[PDB]
Amino acid sequence: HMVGLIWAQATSGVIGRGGDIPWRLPEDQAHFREITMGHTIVMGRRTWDSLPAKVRPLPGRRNVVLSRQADFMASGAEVVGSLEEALTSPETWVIGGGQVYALALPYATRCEVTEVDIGLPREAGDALAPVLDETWRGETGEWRFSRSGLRYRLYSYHRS
Ligand SMILES: NC(=O)C1=CN([C@@H]2O[C@H](COP(=O)(O)OP(=O)(O)OC[C@H]3O[C@@H](n4cnc5c(N)ncnc54)[C@H](OP(=O)(O)O)[C@@H]3O)[C@@H](O)[C@H]2O)C=CC1
Repeated sequence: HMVGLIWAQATSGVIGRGGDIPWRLPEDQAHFREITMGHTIVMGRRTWDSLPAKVRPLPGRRNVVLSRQADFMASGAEVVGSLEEALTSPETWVIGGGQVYALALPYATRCEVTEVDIGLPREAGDALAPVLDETWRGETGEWRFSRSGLRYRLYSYHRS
């Protein structure tokens, strides 16, 4: 069972605020599909709730939602009460949010990280990216320009 994490962060490490992602990067959707299509995607229940009803579940992937709530209904997803329960297919991508990235990092051998060149200083209640330690290796891709007006770039990090 391989596990990867995929996220986008501002240079501050902020990934979420007010139940949403505080930028848009339409051009990076193809990369997100490329990585995740045909695989299991795992997300925390706050990330599931952040997806509009019309976009969820994400098509072409097995959607799994992590919650402690016995009852919890996430229609079009399988709800599980632990991360280890999700991790049963050959390839699983954790697609957010902050709590779940922190839970899943020990299990991961890939992180696909888009860095957005925005000064987005941290504020109370923000969701933050996990911190990568020295075990991680990988390169910094070249800058790309979004029509949203922001530069962004892709880190493909991996470890054994
Ligand atoms: N790339 C990006 O920039 C991304 C940003 N985001 C953003 O991240 C934010 C959401 O992140 P965050 O608030 O950290 O929430 P999460 O999406 O990580 O969801 C947290 C919920 O997951 C469940 N959960 C957490 N830990 C466990 C556990 N150990 N066992 C079982 N269930 C667990 C809980 O559900 P419950 O309360 O039901 O028990 C918890 O409340 C939003 O702003 C979202 O837009 C999301 C995805 C990508």
